[PDB]
Amino acid sequence: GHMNPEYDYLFKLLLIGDSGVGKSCLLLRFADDTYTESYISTIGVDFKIRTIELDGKTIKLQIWDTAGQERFRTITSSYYRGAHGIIVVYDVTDQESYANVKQWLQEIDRYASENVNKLLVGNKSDLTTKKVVDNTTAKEFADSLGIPFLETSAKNATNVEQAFMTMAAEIKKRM
Amino acid sequence: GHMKQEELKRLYKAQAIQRQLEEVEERQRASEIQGVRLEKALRGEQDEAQLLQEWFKLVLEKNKLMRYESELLIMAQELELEDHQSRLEQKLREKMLKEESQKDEKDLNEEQEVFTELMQVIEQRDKLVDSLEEQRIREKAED
Ligand SMILES: Nc1nc2c(ncn2[C@@H]2O[C@H](COP(=O)(O)OP(=O)(O)NP(=O)(O)O)[C@@H](O)[C@H]2O)c(=O)[nH]1
Ligand SMILES: [Mg+2]
Repeated sequence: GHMNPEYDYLFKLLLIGDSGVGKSCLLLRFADDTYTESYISTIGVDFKIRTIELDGKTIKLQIWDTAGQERFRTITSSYYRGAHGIIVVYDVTDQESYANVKQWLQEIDRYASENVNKLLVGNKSDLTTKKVVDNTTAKEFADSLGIPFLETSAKNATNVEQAFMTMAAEIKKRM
Repeated sequence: GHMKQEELKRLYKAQAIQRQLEEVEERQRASEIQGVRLEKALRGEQDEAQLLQEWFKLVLEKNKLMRYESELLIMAQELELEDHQSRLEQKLREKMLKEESQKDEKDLNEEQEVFTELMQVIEQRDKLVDSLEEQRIREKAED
């Protein structure tokens, strides 16, 4: 916590999506490189900070984690407006969470800035035998929207770093 | 488990900030003493060109120590907000595990209060990020 800041850009990111899809674990894996099997539902909101490097630019990411339960929708909606980028997370083993992605996209249109960047993430790719959302259908949806799409595992860390880097590069190009 | 490790890491890092701070304030104590010894010597109570070179370095050093102390104070503040947030969260999680039947009207009032303090601490952490950013923008504009 300096007086003279050694970063070039500050990007504010937001994680949204159904409860239990792994939003908090993705943040924990990215910001702290750890992982808990405990299901500790998020109370309203929280954020962590991680600094990254992109084309010679040092970029501070402020990443907001939100409760997915509908019950918290009023509380979490205040936080959409200031986001540079919003990541919508679903669970590849959970068909209904993918189904709800259309709803989460409408929450973004209602509450976020007009030009906010968006990224679609299917989490829990480690659960091989339990996967039910074909990445073909997810990818083809994302593409019809001009949205980038990635599958991740917060548990074994696959693609987690790449997900946030991809989001940051999209913002940088825009901003 | 996961929560204990996080607490341990937080505690070690507060402790280490505190250590650096303690050393800085000691060096500030010593530099101030050297400061009056130099004044006395220049005022006539070795070589005075040499004293002046010493006085010059003391001035630079007081500035260095000041900027170091101020950086550490901000870090310590940031860490206390995080520690405060964590205890609020655990206090709230515990109240919530209490089943609703035995839940007195004063319990509901305390949940609301703990929740309010938790969101305010989070808001203080966020405004600290926004303050740093403002400062970045100003320094860039000055230079
Ligand atoms: N196998 C596997 N389990 C995961 C993965 N990510 C999260 N989980 C598990 O799924 C559960 C939900 O985690 P969590 O991150 O809390 O979900 P959430 O989206 O934050 N929920 P909420 O919105 O209520 O706070 C936890 O038991 C967690 O360990 C993953 O990549 N693989
Ligand atoms: Mg969560």
